[PDB]
Amino acid sequence: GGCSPHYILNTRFRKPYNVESYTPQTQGKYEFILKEYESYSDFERNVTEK
Amino acid sequence: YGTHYLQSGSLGGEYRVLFYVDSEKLKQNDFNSVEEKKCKSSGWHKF
Repeated sequence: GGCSPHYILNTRFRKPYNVESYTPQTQGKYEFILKEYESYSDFERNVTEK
Repeated sequence: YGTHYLQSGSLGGEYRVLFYVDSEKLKQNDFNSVEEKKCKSSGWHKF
């Protein structure tokens, strides 16, 4: 039977008998992580004898 | 079904941002230089 009104936006849906709820609980979570590392090492040595 | 039901409330939307930047830069030059000379000349007055 059913035929209770269920809507999402302007569209209307027939809920199956088995379903207690299907509901547009709408959420969004975003995560950005960026890790840049640099190291450099330089060693010049000179030795001169005359 | 949880512990409570909603007796009253408000509906709408929530938005949040946390944003974080951290830069460190290091540049380092250590230059040392030793230059040494010794020289000598000798002779009686012949040599």
